[PDB]
Amino acid sequence: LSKVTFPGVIRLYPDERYVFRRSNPAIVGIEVIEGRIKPGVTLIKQNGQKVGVIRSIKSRDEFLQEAKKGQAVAIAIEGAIVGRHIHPGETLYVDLSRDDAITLLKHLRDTLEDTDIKALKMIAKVKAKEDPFWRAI
Amino acid sequence: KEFRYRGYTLEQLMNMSLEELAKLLPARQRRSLKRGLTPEQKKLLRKIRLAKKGKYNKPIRTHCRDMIVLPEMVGLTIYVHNGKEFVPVEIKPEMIGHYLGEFAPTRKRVQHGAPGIGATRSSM
Amino acid sequence: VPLPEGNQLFGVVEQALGAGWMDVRCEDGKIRRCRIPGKLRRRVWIRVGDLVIVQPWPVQSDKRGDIVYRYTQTQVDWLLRKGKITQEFLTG
RNA sequence: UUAAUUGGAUUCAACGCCGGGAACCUCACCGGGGGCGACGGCAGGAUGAAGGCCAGGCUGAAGGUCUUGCCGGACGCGCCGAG
RNA sequence: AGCGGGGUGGAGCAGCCUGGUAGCUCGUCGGGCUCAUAACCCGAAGAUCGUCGGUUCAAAUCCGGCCCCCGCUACCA
Ligand code: MET
Ligand SMILES: [Mg+2]
Ligand SMILES: [Mg+2]
Ligand SMILES: [Mg+2]
Ligand SMILES: [Mg+2]
Repeated sequence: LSKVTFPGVIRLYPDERYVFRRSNPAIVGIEVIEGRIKPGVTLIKQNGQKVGVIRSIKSRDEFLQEAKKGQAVAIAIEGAIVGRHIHPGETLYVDLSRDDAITLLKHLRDTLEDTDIKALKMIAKVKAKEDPFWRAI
Repeated sequence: KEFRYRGYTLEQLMNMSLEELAKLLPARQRRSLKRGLTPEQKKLLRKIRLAKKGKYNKPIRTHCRDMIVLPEMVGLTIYVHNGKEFVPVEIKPEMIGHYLGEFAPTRKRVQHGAPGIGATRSSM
Repeated sequence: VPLPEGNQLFGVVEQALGAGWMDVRCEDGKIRRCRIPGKLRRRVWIRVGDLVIVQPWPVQSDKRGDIVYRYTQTQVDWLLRKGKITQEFLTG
């Protein structure tokens, strides 16, 4: 279980307020659409640009560990810049490993629920662009 | 806007001796008719006349590609061998004086592909 | 023309590694370091980007395999028209 | 490319070369239709083997085969070897 | 977010400032040389200049509005 990475899809607020720092690090609020956010997980767009790795997450001044469904949290990420790299109101996807997807669909099929399966399915549909493996899911 | 062949309607062509008709055709047809018809053409012509009379309610199939179209053959449909199968030909008035084989192509049209290895000097 | 029978499956050659070793991408989304039997090695020339039949080794059947047959242009065209295999597997 | 576009020859020492100027034949290729087994033996066979035909269908056209019954007298691929 | 810089064949650069032919090297296709390949020689294709407008006898060159790319700084949930 510790080896695989949970799927996750989020969308940036179209609100200017949530942006608290632009670069080094990029600090911006987020609401979770599906899946679970964890520290040290790479995020990619539809075209797959490496926006970096989530450096830290905080719902308040306190330090957090993870965020579940229906929770808002400010992410401080590295390698992402508003504008050229990321735009407000744009939807972000968690990069997935095909071995991890196979493990989730076959080995760890007991610990999978509605939001997780929806997120993983739509992530596979989105990633079905280059490798036919995601096309066949 | 009727049909005429040398100033004659179709019916005037119908009531003509084979010799009188031969004076209207081009030289190749005239020489072919003057030298007589081959036995195979005789059998085909017999079948055609039978079909016109009201008998022989069967399709006409023939290997004779060198038969000349004649006015009394107008209106019938003939199946001419092209090498591997018989194709239907519907005889129209403006076909008088042509060989049957002209209406049954023996080669397929060519659609080229990509040149293969050895098509140019550099590919060898 | 012959089809895989058993654990065999198709594959696309990706890169030759030398000394009769190829790197074949199979239909199950795996990359395998495949070994060419010498019987057909001497008479059949294989080049990157071909449809072939690969049987995985009995032990560690995830990264090793043997190539048994090569599909010519007419055979792969017939397979594509029939629909047993798609175009994106061949094109990648 | 095609039903087939028959094959050989690839530096000098293959490419108006195979005496290769192919309408048929040539011809080896493609579509279709017919014919053929010395010599041994098995079935069978003068109570007639094998073989041939006026007419008419089938057919591109054909006693090739079928329909319709006439002609001929001693060998026999329906079976096995062999040629 | 503010400031500064730049968009030209498939690729990387001239041609500005001084308006009036769109060049340079590599790359692709074809023919040469060699028993054959690479190297070398010849010929040809390929951008009408990031878009839109203004100016001018005439604009890739001067000017302005947009689209994209790059750099610097402010920016602590
Ligand atoms: C931090 O200032 C915080 N209020 C930003 C949004 S948390 C989802
Ligand atoms: Mg030839
Ligand atoms: Mg000639
Ligand atoms: Mg001939
Ligand atoms: Mg060379």
